Amino acid sequence: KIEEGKLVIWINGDKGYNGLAEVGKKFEKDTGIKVTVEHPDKLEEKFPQVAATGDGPDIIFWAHDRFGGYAQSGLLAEITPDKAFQDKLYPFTWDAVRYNGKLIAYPIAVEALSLIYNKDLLPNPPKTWEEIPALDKELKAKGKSALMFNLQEPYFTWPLIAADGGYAFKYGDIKDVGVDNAGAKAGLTFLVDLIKNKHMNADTDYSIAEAAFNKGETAMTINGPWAWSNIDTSKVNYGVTVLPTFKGQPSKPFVGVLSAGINAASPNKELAKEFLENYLLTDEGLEAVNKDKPLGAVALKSYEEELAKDPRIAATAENAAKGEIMPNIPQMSAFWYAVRTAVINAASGRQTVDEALKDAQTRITK
Ligand SMILES: OC[C@H]1O[C@H](O[C@H]2[C@H](O)[C@@H](O)[C@@H](O)O[C@@H]2CO)[C@H](O)[C@@H](O)[C@@H]1O
Ligand SMILES: [Zn+2]
Repeated sequence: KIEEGKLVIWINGDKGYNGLAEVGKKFEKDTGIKVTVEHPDKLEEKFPQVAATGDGPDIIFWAHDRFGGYAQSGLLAEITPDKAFQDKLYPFTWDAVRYNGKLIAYPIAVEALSLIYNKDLLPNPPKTWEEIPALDKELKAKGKSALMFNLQEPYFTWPLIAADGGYAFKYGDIKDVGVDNAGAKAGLTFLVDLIKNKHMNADTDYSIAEAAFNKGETAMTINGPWAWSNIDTSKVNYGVTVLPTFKGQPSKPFVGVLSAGINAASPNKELAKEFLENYLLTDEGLEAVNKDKPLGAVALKSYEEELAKDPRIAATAENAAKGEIMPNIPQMSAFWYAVRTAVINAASGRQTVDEALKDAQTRITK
């Protein structure tokens, strides 16, 4: 079971878990309460597994879309922030972590994907998806490829799929699923054509794409704020801008609010509330993590009005506006699992675009 008199936190491997472990150090120095940060694999799936038996971390971090499912399963404790405290964050951030009338988590940062490009290789990144193939051809003269990004996680391909009309649950309505409509078919087909014509490889994942771009072999990649620090290290002269358009329509990334929830079975809920409100959700707490791995547009009114002036952050916000905040309903997990399978199947050749999205639609509704 969950150890008392201590705090165990789970945050994803691509986040600043050191910047966090640091915030924990202060907490410990100030309370004698040790704080352990971990980033297990598939934690979004492992958490509900162990929390269901009363185990798991005291605090779990993840985009808000997975929390509705957790709250539904009674795995999250209700959080008690002062009306004053919840006045420090934007009303839209709180709505993200609100399920059936209850606030089930603490909003941390707003995440949206952006087009990241190499300024030296491409002083002027493309505005449309359509011109990328030609650009890839011309970049051969420099021994480079045009674009590389994670094709294994639907989160990354969804912006293109939803550009021409694809959608999950229309503004949260589970009876309205659009993963297999015309827009979705157009988007995915473009991606598969890019692969068939050798402009991209279906096997490209997060690691390969990040190395390819950071090692300066590819002129562009698609990723969130957490990827910037590593690029900074690479010394690549990069820029962050708006995602390309498809069929004239802007890419629509699914926007996620990194959030921290408290395990319903935790005997340390008091220590967790303290840590999160007075040690993390401050202007300095977020900074400590932001410096490790950028968070993006934070939920904290005070800090976001500070940032947002950052070019990269402003671009993040721009893309977020053209996209959509993610549902938080329990059904989101089935949606992702279905689209994940469909994108990999269509991209690998296992299935045609039509068959892939059809099956995805079925996995979701039937
Ligand atoms: O790909 C499906 C996946 O998308 C989102 O996960 C994001 C996460 O929100 C980001 O913070 C970052 O870590 O990249 C992840 C993609 O690998 C959804 O939040 C998640 O539920 C979904 O399974
Ligand atoms: Zn071509």
